[PDB]
Amino acid sequence: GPKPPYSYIALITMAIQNAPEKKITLNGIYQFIMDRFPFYRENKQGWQNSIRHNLSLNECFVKVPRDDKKPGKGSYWTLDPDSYNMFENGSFLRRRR
DNA sequence: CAAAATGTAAACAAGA
DNA sequence: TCTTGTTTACATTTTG
Ligand SMILES: [Mg+2]
Repeated sequence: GPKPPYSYIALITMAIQNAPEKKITLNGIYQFIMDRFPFYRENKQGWQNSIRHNLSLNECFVKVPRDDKKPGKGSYWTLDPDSYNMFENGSFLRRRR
């Protein structure tokens, strides 16, 4: 199908906010996106590289260490408290300020 | 308009 | 070899 209107910053924010403890692994972001929007089930090589790119580049996505090496691999990704509500509505179509 | 934000691709590295 | 994470580069879009 066609690509949804949501940006990569918006997609990552959805996954973090959806997590019960508001922290999510990189693979959990993949599964959240693909489960929510079937378009990203195809051609995983491209948009996942963009996902990683946005996690490191943007200050809003801060990586924090993990408890033990049991749940998956890598570290948890969380939202910088300043940019938690960086989107206006909760429809995630554009940022505020 | 200029600058910032964003999308996309890719070189690169540490580690299991 | 694969996964994760960082970084530079460039074109297009959005914002101020
Ligand atoms: Mg970051």
